[PDB]
Amino acid sequence: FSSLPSYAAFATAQEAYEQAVANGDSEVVLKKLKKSLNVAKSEFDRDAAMQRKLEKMADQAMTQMYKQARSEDKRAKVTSAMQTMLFTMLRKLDNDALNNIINNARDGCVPLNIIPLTTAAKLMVVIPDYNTYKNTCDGTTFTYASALWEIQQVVDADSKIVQLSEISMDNSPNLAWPLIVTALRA
Amino acid sequence: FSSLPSYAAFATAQEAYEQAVANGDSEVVLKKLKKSLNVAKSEFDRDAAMQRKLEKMADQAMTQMYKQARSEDKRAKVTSAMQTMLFTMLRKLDNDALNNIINNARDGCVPLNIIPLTTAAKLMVVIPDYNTYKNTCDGTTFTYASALWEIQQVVDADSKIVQLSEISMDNSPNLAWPLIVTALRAN
Amino acid sequence: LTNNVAFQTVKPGNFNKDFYDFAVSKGFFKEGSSVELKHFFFAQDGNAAISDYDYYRYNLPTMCDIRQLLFVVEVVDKYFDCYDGGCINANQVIVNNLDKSAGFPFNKWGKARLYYDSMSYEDQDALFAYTKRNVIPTITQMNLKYAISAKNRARTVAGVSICSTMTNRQFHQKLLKSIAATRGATVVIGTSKFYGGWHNMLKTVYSDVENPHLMGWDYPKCDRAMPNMLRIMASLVLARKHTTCCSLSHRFYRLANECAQVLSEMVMCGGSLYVKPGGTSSGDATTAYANSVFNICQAVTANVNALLSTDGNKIADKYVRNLQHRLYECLYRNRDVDTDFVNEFYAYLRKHFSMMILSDDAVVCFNSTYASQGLVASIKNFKSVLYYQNNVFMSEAKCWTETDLTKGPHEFCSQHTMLVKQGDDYVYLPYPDPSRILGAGCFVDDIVKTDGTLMIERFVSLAIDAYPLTKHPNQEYADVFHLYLQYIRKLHDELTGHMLDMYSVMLTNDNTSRYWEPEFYEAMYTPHT
Amino acid sequence: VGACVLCNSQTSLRCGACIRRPFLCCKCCYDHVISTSHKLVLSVNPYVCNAPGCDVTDVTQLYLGGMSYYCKSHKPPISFPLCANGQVFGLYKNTCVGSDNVTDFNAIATCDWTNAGDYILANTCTERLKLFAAETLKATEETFKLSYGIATVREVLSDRELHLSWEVGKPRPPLNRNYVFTGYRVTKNSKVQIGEYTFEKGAVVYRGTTTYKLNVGDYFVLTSHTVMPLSAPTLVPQEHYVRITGLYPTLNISDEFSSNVANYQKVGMQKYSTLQGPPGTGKSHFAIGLALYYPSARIVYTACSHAAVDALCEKALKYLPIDKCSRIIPAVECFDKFKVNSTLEQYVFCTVNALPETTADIVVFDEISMATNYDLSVVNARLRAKHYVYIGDPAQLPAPRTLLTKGTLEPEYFNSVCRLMKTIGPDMFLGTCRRCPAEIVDTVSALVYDNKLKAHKDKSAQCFKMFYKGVITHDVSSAINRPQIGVVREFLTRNPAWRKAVFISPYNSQNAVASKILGLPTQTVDSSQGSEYDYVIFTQTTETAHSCNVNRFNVAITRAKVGILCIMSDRDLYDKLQFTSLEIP
Amino acid sequence: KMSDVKCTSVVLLSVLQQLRVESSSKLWAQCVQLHNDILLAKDTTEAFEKMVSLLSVLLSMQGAVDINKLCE
RNA sequence: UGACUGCUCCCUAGCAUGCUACUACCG
RNA sequence: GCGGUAGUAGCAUGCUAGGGAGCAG
Ligand SMILES: [Zn+2]
Ligand SMILES: [Zn+2]
Ligand SMILES: [Zn+2]
Ligand SMILES: [Zn+2]
Repeated sequence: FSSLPSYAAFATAQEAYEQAVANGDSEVVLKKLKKSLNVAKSEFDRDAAMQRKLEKMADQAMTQMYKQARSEDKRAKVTSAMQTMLFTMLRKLDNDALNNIINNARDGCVPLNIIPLTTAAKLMVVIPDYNTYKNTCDGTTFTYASALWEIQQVVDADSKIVQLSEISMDNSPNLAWPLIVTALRA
Repeated sequence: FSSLPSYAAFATAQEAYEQAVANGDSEVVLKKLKKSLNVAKSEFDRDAAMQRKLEKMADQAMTQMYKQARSEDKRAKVTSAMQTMLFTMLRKLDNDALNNIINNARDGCVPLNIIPLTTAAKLMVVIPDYNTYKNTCDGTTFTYASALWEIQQVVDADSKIVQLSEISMDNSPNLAWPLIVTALRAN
Repeated sequence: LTNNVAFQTVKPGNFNKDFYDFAVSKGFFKEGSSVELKHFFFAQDGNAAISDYDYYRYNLPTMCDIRQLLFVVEVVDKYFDCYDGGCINANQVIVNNLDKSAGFPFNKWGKARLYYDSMSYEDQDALFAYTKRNVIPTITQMNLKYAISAKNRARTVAGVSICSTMTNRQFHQKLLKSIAATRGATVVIGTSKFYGGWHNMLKTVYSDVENPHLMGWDYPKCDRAMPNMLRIMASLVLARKHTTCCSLSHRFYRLANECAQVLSEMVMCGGSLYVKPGGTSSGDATTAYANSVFNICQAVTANVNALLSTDGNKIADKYVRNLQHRLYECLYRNRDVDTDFVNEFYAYLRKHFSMMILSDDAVVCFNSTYASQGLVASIKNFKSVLYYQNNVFMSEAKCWTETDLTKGPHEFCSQHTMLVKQGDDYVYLPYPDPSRILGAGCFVDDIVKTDGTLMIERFVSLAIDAYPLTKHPNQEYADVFHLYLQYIRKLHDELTGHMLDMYSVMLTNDNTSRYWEPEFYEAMYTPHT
Repeated sequence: VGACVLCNSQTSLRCGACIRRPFLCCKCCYDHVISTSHKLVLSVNPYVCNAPGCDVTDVTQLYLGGMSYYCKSHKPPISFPLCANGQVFGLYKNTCVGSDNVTDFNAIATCDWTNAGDYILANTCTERLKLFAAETLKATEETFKLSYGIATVREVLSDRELHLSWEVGKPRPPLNRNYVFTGYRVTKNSKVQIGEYTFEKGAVVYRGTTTYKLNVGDYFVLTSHTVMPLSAPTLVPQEHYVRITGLYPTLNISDEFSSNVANYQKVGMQKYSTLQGPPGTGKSHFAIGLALYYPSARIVYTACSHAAVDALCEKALKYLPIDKCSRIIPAVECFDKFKVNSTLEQYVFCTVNALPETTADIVVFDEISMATNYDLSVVNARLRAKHYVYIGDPAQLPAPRTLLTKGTLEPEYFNSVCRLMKTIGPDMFLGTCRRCPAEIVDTVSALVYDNKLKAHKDKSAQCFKMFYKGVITHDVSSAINRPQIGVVREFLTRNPAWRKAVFISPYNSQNAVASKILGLPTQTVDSSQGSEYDYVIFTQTTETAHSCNVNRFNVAITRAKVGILCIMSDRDLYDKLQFTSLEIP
Repeated sequence: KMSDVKCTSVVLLSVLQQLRVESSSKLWAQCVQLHNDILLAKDTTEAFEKMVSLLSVLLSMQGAVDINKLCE
């Protein structure tokens, strides 16, 4: 508004008009600087309204560019954003079964198939070391997804079937440890 | 804008205004000078309103012409694409059996539903379960639509080639089940 | 068409974690709250498009009562009398969203914009005149709908070819625009629910009913089970306006194009062709209006069956008894149209069975003391008519009945009605299910709609749709609109914050302070457009 | 939307008229637009008049209009120039820094990469500008080499004999091993596995390490690769700590060298350590000594070829156990003699051609001199570590010039970091000479190595020099000299005991001609590392200054084991070499 | 809680679809069934069991790094 | 791969109409 | 000192075009 030559001319004309009116002037001398004031006012109110429109349109265009950039960066990082959102919501759920399976997948065993909810279907997991084997398995029972799974078959990474009471602390480092314990829901 | 005769008139009006300001001429001379510049502004108002409108109209007409040319180019491209599609699908018609059934018609006219049912060299069967598989596509060859079809490829919804030995009662839950068996016409 | 079957799946909805967290921050989705998320983007597996296309098995070859159908047609034509229609040239055709798909195989090369640009007005006129003396079978592509819904069943819309749609536009669009330009008519297509339009619609429904009750019904598998006879009747009623622009051969060949393109065409579900047994290909140029005339036909048939399946000795009123006698005469005794009795029965229906018809969604203000006496179809005549003339069983649990008119229709266009006092008088405002708006906010179909800052006008429109919830006696319903206002304020404040972080200053002139204010949305439901 | 190239300011503006579309903030992008012909800049959407059928791209003529950008002839009444107030309109138009130093960018953007000034500016500029210049140089090279058609071969001939033609007006591509053709043959539809070929003078002879099969209808072409952007500069910031904490000191050291561990410990605590070591001359010994002294530091070994590092591989097993030796090959194939199916290992082997994602603790930049800023940046970005040590010497090897026409690269100005490495001198000593005697070590020390190398043994007087004139006559890019070959034959005939060496020549023409008389293979002196033998003979033929620089053949100079003859066609090495002149018939 | 588990099912099926689970017809059909049943469930026990079953699909694959995504 | 129709918001552009604003022509 | 006619520009209204989005059947 006040950063244009039009504003300087308008201010000069306004000051001259105010001085002429306050000091005292005839009709002609005042009308001269009022006709020279109205042209300046028309040129300044048009210029500042154009500047107002330009400022608003520039802000809208930068907002639109921000919207497009955010859209592209959300459409190109969606794979990571959705996973992070899912895990934040999962830890917000603080569900015992969900937390159990998430911690197991983080550290130790991951399911080899979709875990069932019926008491007839079976489950296959991948226990990679003795720590998770001892923490989860206890005798013929396998604790997983906040549920008791009855162990039915334990097979190592070399497709070698092994018994139940054979893997312990000292005998652990003699078999292919990425084993696949098959258990049935109780 | 920059090459109109009103520019010289405006320059002369400004020169006369400077001469009157320096000399201090009478009010009548100033009024006559204003009546010249101000109606030269009338002439230039028209040169900036009719000529500027003509420029906008010319730009609009050029834009419409560009859009029409692009539309005609799109029409040519779509015409070529459709013509090539028709010509490349006609060549797969196997016009031997097609003419055999067309010439056998009363007036060369047949329903569309029978052309693939009589003159198609490849049959695709989509089967939702093994119970429908054993009824329809049993073995390496089967009969359908009054013709004998021999299987050349079986795939699942994953588009993975699945062998005929894998289609079993006990092996059914281990296969994605819309099974798509493709067969060839026998003779 | 291809060597392998194409299995199209439906993706799950894109979550709006920001909006959901803001809602639960405002005390939403509490355990036991009357408002809970019921609308979701239900996902579908590979064999879902074909599974939904198999619902056309409910379309059976149905022979209609021809002496009854020929009178129901006249009554429906009397319903479609105030409108005007006829052929329009290619230059007079209005097409909204020219960037929509164009059936098969035209979708391989471009949208409808290409085929409305590649064809000059003379080309389109020649194509349309070709259909007046030829039949062009077309391929209709079956497309899985990706939208939020409260039902896990896959939704499918019919993608009709540009050849069929372009000609059906030139044949029907004049009548369709006339229908969607008329206010106070039985068909309320084109009548806005905003600016008091919902109140105007409901007041026109309550025209002159002496003992008024509100009654809405449901057509199970409407687009899938509609008999081919009723679809042909719908197209002929829509073709009743072509008395001058078309010859009898032209009208018949246009009907044949309709039947070969949108009634028994080759469907392209998956990547292979199928035969459509019948029903409404609910993607054609006349889907809403054909469904409207079908709905009016079903209502008129139900009224006729109520009148005829009534003991005329026990009909106390001497006018209704004579009306039933002349109804039987005009059905099974009179062979030509009795325009006098057609007008009389149409007036009787308007006086006692006033309807509000959209595409298979309807609200009827019916004379309750007449439907009790069997002088008007209450709900059981509708059930019987659907059973014997639509091959579906209309469950009465899908059909509401409101005996008090101060509370409007229980559900029309998925919008409930409550009588609110805006200004100094009482008006009916259409408020939707709060779960629907909450799900629209929470579940969105693009990832870019997961941050509202990107599309703030989306939540502005949702709050426009959710404003009449503010007047609802249940506080959580009003809390939905208040939550949307607060979320719009949050979105604007975060957009300004992000812009300030990207500038050294912030936007000074906003004028956006009306979006988080009830005044902008109240004006959307006040009778001043 | 990223940091600016010339100003490191957040920006969403890419200079469209440039090659790699660099990120430029508003002020510097405006400077680039007004000071060059790069009148096109990109954004979330390109800066172009969106009115249909318009062809203006100049930002000066482009004005912001409605929801898109227009021009004066197509602007709405509400018009807003894009480039004004010294900055082009865009995002981060207020949070901008800019830079007065835009002349270098405007000069390098419009250069054809054919003048030495471009190389000088690339070597002397900011790190971001240097990386951008390297990326654009690679893009220009791959666009000039792909600026021709597909070389079609219509006939099949005998082994090592193919008549390969050129395009219409296409100049002759480099016949040496500088460009290794890596195409993809098309059987009918798909382009896959043409194989690996190496064009050499026969008439094209291919030397395939492993067997390959050729299809019917295949063609030989030079398919370009994907020029990835550059992130890391040549050098990382340097810092020195105060105390040795958190480490695992071992008790085993190499006792052969007693004056190097005291500085290797500092290398383990200091960032950079420059040593004056010629390639394959005590360079491998430092790595083995560090591995023995510091088995807990993670060391990654890289080389430009497997043949040169084969000597290192053969000795690693004799020095280190098989278990610790591992090679994580990116899973376009090589041998499998190393360990397999073991992700978790300390020492891992790889090649600079294919460097997978990895991390370490100590880095040995083997052959850091023969790698341009593009290669140095690729290794510095694709690999990251906690401690970084730069093993190399500025006076080791000059980079080969491809498109240079005027000007010769100065030996001191190979890299900007190498300029600092040679300013104060090495801070460590390697006083154990298990290599060439003082015949060549002393001569090279008094010349370039600042007389710092150690002379334990005396000069056995096993090096000789010959003075000759020769005749210069080009054929395509080299020369053939009959009298030189005649003199070589006359010398080797009376003493055939020296005819047991693989001849190495900078020009392949001499050995190509002599293959019909002697049968020795042609081995280029640039990549002759890894092959060593007792008897060695050298010949540079011509006397031009661009080939007789101070240290270019230093790779094969120190590859001798008992002594190497020096035939200097120039007068410079006559005064520099302290040897005895011998008669030549 | 119930709305929470339904939204978690939505995001979980989103990440599964992003992981090309739909390339396996049986696996994608099972995931779709579980996701749709969670949204149609009325109690937070059946819904949570189906949520565990659906999450087992994500944990069954090696395409997602479980340690990195657990930043807490 | 992305249908037909209807209603509503927001931004921009150009054009029709109500003003407002001043210079002078004309009596 | 006169009615202006005009004019051409801030302001308002409308009509059209283009883009983004929301709900409904
Ligand atoms: Zn007509
Ligand atoms: Zn910059
Ligand atoms: Zn540039
Ligand atoms: Zn333009």
